[PDB]
Amino acid sequence: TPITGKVTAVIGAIVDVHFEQSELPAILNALEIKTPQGKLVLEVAQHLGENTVRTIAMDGTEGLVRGEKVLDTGGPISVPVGRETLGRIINVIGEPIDERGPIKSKLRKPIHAD
Amino acid sequence: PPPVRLFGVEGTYATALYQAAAKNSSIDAAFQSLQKVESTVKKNPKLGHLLLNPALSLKDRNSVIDAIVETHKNLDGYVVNLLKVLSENNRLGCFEKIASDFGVLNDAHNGLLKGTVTSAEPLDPKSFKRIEKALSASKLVGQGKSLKLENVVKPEIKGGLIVELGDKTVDLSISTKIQKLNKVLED
Amino acid sequence: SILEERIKGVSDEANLNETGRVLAVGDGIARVFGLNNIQAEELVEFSSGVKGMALNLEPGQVGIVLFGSDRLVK
Repeated sequence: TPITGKVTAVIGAIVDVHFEQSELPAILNALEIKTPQGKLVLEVAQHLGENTVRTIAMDGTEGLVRGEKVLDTGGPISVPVGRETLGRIINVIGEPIDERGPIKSKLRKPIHAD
Repeated sequence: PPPVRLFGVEGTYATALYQAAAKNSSIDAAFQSLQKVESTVKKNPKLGHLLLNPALSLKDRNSVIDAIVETHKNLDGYVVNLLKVLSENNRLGCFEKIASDFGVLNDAHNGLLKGTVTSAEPLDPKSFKRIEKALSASKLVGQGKSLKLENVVKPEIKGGLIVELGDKTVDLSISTKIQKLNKVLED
Repeated sequence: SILEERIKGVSDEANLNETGRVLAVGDGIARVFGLNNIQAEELVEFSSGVKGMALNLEPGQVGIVLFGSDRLVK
């Protein structure tokens, strides 16, 4: 869903977003700030009430102008898994970082699992 | 700085409100409007005094403000901004606290002083008047100020009277005297 | 009047005993506003299916410790 929000705070490397729309991203969902660098993937870790999530932020956290739009991916960061995932070095996010080009994959599975 | 300081949160709001309206030089206007909005809040007990419960949204809070300024269009304008502030800071729940506090600050500016004549049981109206006269006459009431002297009933104070005002007291009571008397004959 | 009607419009309509609306949640510990007939140490059923006992009854926020995962209570 297009739950826009703004970055209420950027305290350390634990950025907090405030999703203005009443629907609030769920805990362990992942959010993307479309940074000038690329994207920053953040993962909702608390709901602080009044529709303000507080998010652990994956990649580098410098340079987030306080108020930059966020958009909700809708689920835990989903890595790509497969038989076609062997022979790769993959980032925390899950993108190929060994420059073998896009990792062909069938199923992308949530990082969190019971 | 505005005469009479108010320590702590919610009274920092009052302090601000007063000094803000003092530079507008429309303090009487503020006071009158504050009484009026407080009164129509108070006189709407269920739904709008008992829906000052802290659980409402940001958007719902804004709409509580919108209903409040719908209820009468006579508001100082500094106090219309104040309504916004309390909502925005989402401390709107303490509404009357700021109102009371502005009142304390305001009537100090007006000059009025408050006293108390605590006694065991209510005292004569003749006594009330004689004490009021004396107290107003005295240098303690500087004059250019008024005294709303209130007898209160406190059974714990056995007989006498205790004059209180300006955080300065004269306590001539039988309970207090008895305490000292007893103590001195236990030596 | 119209003000009272609009106030009625934004009213929660909560039972405030037997129910309450979550107000912050995460870590495992939630806080609900309401539940004003909750017994101390009662088991309270979150409406996404988690069940959690409640161990602190604070002066306005009943603090319910979640027995499940956090990823089911929003």
